[PDB]
Amino acid sequence: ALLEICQRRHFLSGSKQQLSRDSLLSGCHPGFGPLGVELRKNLAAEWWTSVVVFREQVFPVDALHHKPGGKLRENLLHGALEHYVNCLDLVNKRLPYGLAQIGVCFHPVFDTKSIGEKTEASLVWFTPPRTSNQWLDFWLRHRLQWWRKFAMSPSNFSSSDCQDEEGRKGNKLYYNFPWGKELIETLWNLGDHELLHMYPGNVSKLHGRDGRKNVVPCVLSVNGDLDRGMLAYLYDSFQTRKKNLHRKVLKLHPCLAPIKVALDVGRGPTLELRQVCQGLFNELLENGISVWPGYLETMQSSLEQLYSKYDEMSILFTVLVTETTLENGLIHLRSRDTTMKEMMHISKLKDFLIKYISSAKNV
Amino acid sequence: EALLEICQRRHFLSGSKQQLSRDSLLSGCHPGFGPLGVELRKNLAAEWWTSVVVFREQVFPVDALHHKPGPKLRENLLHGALEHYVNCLDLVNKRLPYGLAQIGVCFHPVFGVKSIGEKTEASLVWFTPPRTSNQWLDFWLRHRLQWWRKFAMSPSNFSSSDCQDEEGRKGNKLYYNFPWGKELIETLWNLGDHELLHMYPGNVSKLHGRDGRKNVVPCVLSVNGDLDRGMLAYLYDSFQHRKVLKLHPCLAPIKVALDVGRGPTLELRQVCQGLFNELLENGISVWPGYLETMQSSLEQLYSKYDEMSILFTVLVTETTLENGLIHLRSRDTTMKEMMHISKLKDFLIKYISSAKNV
Amino acid sequence: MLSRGLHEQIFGQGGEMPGEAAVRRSVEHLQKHGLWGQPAVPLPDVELRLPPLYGDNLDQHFRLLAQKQSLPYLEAANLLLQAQLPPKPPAWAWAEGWTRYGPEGEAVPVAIPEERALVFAVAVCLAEGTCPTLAVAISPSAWYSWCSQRLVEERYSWTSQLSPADLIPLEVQEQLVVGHNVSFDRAHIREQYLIQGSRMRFLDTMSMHMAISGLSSFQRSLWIAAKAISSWDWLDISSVNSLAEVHRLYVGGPPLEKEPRELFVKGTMKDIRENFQDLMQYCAQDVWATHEVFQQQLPLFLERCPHPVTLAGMLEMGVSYLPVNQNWERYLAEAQGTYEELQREMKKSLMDLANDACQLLSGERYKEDPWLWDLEWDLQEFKQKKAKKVKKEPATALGPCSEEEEFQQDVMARACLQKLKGTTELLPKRPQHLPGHPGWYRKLCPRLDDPAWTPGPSLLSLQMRVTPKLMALTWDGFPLHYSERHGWGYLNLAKLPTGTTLESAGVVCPYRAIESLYRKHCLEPYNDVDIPGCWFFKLPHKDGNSCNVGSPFAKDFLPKMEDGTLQAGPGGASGPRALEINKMISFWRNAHKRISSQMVVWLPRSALPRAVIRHPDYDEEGLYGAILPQVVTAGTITRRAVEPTWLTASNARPDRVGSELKAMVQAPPGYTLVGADVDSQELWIAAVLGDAHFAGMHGCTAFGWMTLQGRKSRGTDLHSKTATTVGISREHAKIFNYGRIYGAGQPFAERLLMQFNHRLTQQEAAEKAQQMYAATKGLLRKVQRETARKSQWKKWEVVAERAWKGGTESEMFNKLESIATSDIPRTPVLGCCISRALEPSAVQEEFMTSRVNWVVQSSAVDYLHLMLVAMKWLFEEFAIDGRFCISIHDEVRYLVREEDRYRAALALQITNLLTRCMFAYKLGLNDLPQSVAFFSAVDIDRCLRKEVTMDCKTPSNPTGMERRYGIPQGEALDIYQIIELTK
DNA sequence: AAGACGAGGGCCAGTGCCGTAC
DNA sequence: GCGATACGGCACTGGCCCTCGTCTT
Ligand SMILES: Nc1ccn([C@H]2C[C@H](O)[C@@H](COP(=O)(O)OP(=O)(O)OP(=O)(O)O)O2)c(=O)n1
Ligand SMILES: [Mg+2]
Ligand SMILES: [Mg+2]
Repeated sequence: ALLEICQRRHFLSGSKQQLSRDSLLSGCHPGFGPLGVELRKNLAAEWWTSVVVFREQVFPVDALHHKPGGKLRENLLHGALEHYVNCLDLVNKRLPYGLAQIGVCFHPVFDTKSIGEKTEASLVWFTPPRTSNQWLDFWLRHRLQWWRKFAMSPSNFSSSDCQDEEGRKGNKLYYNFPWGKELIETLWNLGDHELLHMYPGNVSKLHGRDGRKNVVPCVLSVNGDLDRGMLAYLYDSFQTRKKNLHRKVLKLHPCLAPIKVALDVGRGPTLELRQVCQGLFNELLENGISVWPGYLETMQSSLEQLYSKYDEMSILFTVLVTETTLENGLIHLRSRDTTMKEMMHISKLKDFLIKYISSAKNV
Repeated sequence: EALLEICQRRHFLSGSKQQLSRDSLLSGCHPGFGPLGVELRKNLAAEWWTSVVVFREQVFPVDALHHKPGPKLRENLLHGALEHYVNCLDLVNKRLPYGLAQIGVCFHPVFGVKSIGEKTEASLVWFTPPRTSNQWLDFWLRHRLQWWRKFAMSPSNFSSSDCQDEEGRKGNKLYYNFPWGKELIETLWNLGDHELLHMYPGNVSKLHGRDGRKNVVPCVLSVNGDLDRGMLAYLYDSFQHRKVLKLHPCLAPIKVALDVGRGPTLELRQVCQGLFNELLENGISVWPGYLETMQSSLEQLYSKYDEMSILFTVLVTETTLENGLIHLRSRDTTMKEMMHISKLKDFLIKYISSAKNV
Repeated sequence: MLSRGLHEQIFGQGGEMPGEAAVRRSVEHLQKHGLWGQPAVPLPDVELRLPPLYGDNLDQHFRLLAQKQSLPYLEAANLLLQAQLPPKPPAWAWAEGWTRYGPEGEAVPVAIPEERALVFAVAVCLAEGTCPTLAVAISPSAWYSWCSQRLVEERYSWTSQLSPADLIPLEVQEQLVVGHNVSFDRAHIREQYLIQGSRMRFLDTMSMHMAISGLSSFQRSLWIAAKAISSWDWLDISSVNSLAEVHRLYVGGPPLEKEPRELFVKGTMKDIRENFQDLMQYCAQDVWATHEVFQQQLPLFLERCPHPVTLAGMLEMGVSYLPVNQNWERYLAEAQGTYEELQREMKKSLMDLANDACQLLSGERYKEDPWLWDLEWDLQEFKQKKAKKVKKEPATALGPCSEEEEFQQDVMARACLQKLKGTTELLPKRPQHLPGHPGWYRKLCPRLDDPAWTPGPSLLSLQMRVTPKLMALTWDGFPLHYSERHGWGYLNLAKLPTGTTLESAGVVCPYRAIESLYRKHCLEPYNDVDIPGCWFFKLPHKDGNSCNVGSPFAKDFLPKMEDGTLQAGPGGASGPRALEINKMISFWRNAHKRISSQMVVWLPRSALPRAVIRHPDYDEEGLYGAILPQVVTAGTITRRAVEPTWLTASNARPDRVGSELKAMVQAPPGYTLVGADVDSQELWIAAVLGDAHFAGMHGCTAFGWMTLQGRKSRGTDLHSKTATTVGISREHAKIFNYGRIYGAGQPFAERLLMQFNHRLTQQEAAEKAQQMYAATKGLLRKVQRETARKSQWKKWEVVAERAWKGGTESEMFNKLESIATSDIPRTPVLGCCISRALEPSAVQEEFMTSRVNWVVQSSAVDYLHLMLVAMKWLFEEFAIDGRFCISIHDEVRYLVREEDRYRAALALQITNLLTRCMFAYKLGLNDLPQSVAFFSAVDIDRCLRKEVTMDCKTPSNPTGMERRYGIPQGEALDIYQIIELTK
């Protein structure tokens, strides 16, 4: 409950003091900083990869923010439900099939009169009644698995089995914040009620081929708050006894980490073949890895200062270009997980970073 | 024309029968978007964010609220970027002129009763000293025009107009020829500090950034492009007895699709699943038509995959289970080729990478 | 009714055999022991019409059964024996299918080698297995060579079809296939995977070698070491189970050459075709050597194992069958997933600890760390050789704008970047591991040029030796350590000296942080060495340890991890959770290779019982198949089954990951498996060997009376009576008893019972000393007990009496030693003589325990064989479909069908009764007790498991997945007779 | 300029300890 | 005098051998 200063100093959040847990959990926050929206960006991308791309029968859906008939959408489930028939047509009535969409939703909140918005990643899984529960447990285990990685302590993420007011099964996902558990994702099994209500005339356009027979689809639904999730990983990244020596650093997963590497200039001052830093810069961004530029600086200070400055930004590696490297071709490298000086080659550094992220995606 | 109908049957746009007109498309009102159009917009936005991340020195991405902070929906994407100016000042260390880019769903009233339309626009607010604001505005003019030119099948279809007024000293507007009527695609204005000096008075001592041992309140450049109108632009730019959409390879939603030819066999599905996973492993969008269920004809299949702007169609026959050879088929040339299944990934990747030029 | 336990039997009218003097001795013994408080609880007698006996006794019954079951196979074996051999072909045919080589080795294309019997050895390319690639088989008539479909270069898809070798002939006797490790070859037979069948049985020369001249593993160790006064006499009379060695033993010809390149396991399919002829030749050499070995073994085995029950038993014990489905594949995927997840978490935490501890290198502050000061802490920065010159120092050698006119200056900086890049490469040679990081961290990382490279410090463990000392607090102390043993634990004043001095140069050690850590610990060499915990300064020596081995690392001390001492830090419940994770993946870690690679052939809808298709299950495009366990018929000792995976298969525990492996063998629709576990065998065996030795009746022993007195159902067995002392129920007490029978060593039983009961050593010692009453007593200078009434004498010549050794009172170890004394057969009953390497004639022998265990476990295995042949006899005689066997020593399960399950269970009960009556008859009397005649638990359900109720870990919901339930049995099955017309 | 001693890493079998079943 | 019959795993290690480096002729 004191890493907030690290979020203000290094903008993963707003510099406003009024950032209470209520203001963060309601979505009434003034907004996220560049590093924060980048972190959430990589988080949502990691969602999209491990939910939409690898798994077939799942297609993107674009739901509007409002209704043609003022209050906005509370959930982007219904907007996806409106796109059921056409998406049935593009799948040739082959269910199970799902529609996924990551969009901001607007929730009315009575602060004890306002309205708070928050980014939500939703997947609506149209699945036959015969295998509804199986897909529910499936998505439970898989979502919980997706959230239990990227974490330094996966024990904080939990799942709760719960029933509806009528009896419909469902599962909730929690993250153990320092003040208790908090809801981060919800999974429910909707017994084809809303689809039936949306199409009262001809229900024949709702029938989906289960295999040897066309059945009415049961509507599974999973909605994940990525703001509370980004905050969850934000808290999880930060460090707790008899360590005898402490350093301020948040350990975010290399995949979702906002800024991957940090390029600077050492020794210092050296003119004027420093345009090689530009080369390494464009080369790095060409491969799609985030690089912070340490060119125009006021420090000119202890290396511990910008090292801690980079550790507060969860920057994986710190590449240092010096005149000796200008001579031979071996720049410096300081890892975040293990603060240790290491020499390496340039293209070797590029491929090392690419292999680092790519393998980090793996086991 | 006959293009709006091949976007309905190929799921670029949402299902409509009355609000399918060009006027309803140009309007924010919808009948949202189809999966193909969504992926096209995501790739377009990705290339947009990529063509501004290469821009030195540093431009920080932000996100603005949609409703009113004091209680309503947003029209432009400027105010939210102006609210985070003083904060990002710390991150740029007040050192030089700097910008803030963001992509968001802004709204606009569309006129019985009158409704509200939505548009996903990409904006860039570039804070720059008054003495070097016009030059940088011309710079962004050229860079944006070239940005639209790269993925364009024809550079003559995109145009750049000049304008000015008493409120904005100099501005530029990017138009696109349809050619059913040139339409607004992007606006590039040079607003003074009056916009920023209205939300922070005072004591305005924070606003002025350092500019070579000099304190000066920065002039505000307003970049505002439309990705929906751009999507439609490239859709009309790709439309060419044949009916094939030749979207840019780096822009095309689905760039490859693989089916089977031999009668429904499990081994074919195994191999196809293999190629599926392999292609998806290297970030290559692949349409699975090997499900399938019948695989009726080949010509109408090719027509479908050409209306979906698929770069290459792959056919896995029974010979592939012997020699590994596979039936490739291009789109821009429609040349029925054959190549070993192992050298397909490298080919597609090299082909997409070969489209990287300016 | 009567004689303290008997049932209505027609196994002999006479009979007593009273032995009044012997029963007076027994009664007096049991009175002074003393047990004379009978419960008088008569078990319900069963009146059923027994199956027809063939006379005269049940001995000739089982004998004639075993003979009529193994007669055709013996005929075929004899056909292999008198086989006159045609020479090997000059060249092997490169054609798919079988190739017959008859006159002058001509190539005759054949689909199936029609022969009564043949030797067999299949080959399989491991590079893309497990599909057969080659095979050679010789016959009493001619030669045969089978090539697989791998003769044409294609991009094959292996889903294990019916591609294994075809060997069986169609009907619209009969077969015998011998081979070295024949089960593996059987696994590659096309027609063996079918639900029904089969006539073809198998004979294993390896198992046969084990029966004739086998040796224990302890013997194997010092047998291969040949490269305890008379312990090297059996060295040349026996051999290891290797084909080359067993051939060098039984044939004794020239040494057979083995493949020096190991091409079938080391090479691809490419380099196999290049050396096809040679590999075929080697395979032929193998089948030839195996043929010879078999020829020389069969009569030897027939001599050493004269009773046909062993033969037919070994015949049926080699055709096991495990039916499975897609649920197998799902099981593999889910289990491997869970394993990878838990391992990911563990390695994540450990690599985190290994990352945050790497920081205290700067500057030299690692010496203060009381855990991390033994290792390297190296700082390397090498290297370079000079080529640039000369004589000048190379170590030292705010404007606002908006310019873009230099559009191509970026390609200038790019070109400069590449041109700079290409010049440095020839400076270094080979990429070494990261020198910037300490050595302990280098070793704890994967190599850069490794195909399986993972970021950060990988290879963390659990059970490594660096990481536990890296984080854990140590038993109310500071440091852990290792040298000959890790931190001591589990498995009249004494004093020792102290010493501190300085010389150099050696690694500095710190002893303050330890004492301060102890201070912080109690904030909530001597003394505190016995029961408390502390660490000294230097030494290093024992100074108060109980275990004589050590334990790196503490991996099964959860009760000693969840009770305060010991704990870890940092910190919290991370320790016990880490131990939990280790315990969860303990099984799958040491087995996953054996289960994932556990191949399985799927039979299509073309070749499966259509009556099963008629059954309301398909199921939903589901795949049905099976796998043959691949079991060596006889592995020491005594001729017990040996199988890499299924015999060491974990049970249903909600803790272990792959614990469902046992219950993944699901019966096909319409079919169901019915099995049973003997309760108990070896105990009642020792009991009978006792009472039959002492007198005629079964309850004339102190130990033998308690065995046949307890009932497991709502009661208390002997194991359960020892487990409620207390006492720990129930497997632990079983280990204590069976360990007591084969050597209840005082310290062994000590640390064992103390490990299981968790109390203090003195009271425990009292308990042992009380339980040690059973083995007592026993027998110039000597133990003060002989045949003389008193030991003290003066110049008394009695070297002729010091030849008798025997314990007294409760137990009957004297009989087991009596079977362990005979220099000839030692086979009761039946009845097979084992090992020319343990037969005391020309052996020291000093291998006593192995031979006592040999006796009792042999009785157990002959029990097994008897059960097999008995079950087979009334399964073919009556209409009981599904005769496929799946046996695990004590337990045995048959794959019956849903409509013939109760009659099959009835067949199991009859079998058990007849076998018990056999063991009773071989020693007398034919009469037998009540609570031992019939089975108590008969499992009847789809998948095979332990208890009828089954929970599990990985699938979490067992019945959640497509499953059923089990049924206890019982007494309700004793109403369905063996006749078809029931109910 | 060629030859010889020495240091580092991969592949190998051997050994100690742990893990399961009966 | 004594747990017994197996079955495998991983961590660690001394040793053979190729490769690179580097001193030496
Ligand atoms: N640690 C062990 C376990 C078993 N056995 C032997 C003795 C047995 O008689 C035989 C069968 O093992 P069981 O586990 O079945 O022992 P029980 O027959 O006594 O148990 P139960 O009554 O449940 O059948 O294996 C052994 O020697 N050592
Ligand atoms: Mg038993
Ligand atoms: Mg048993």
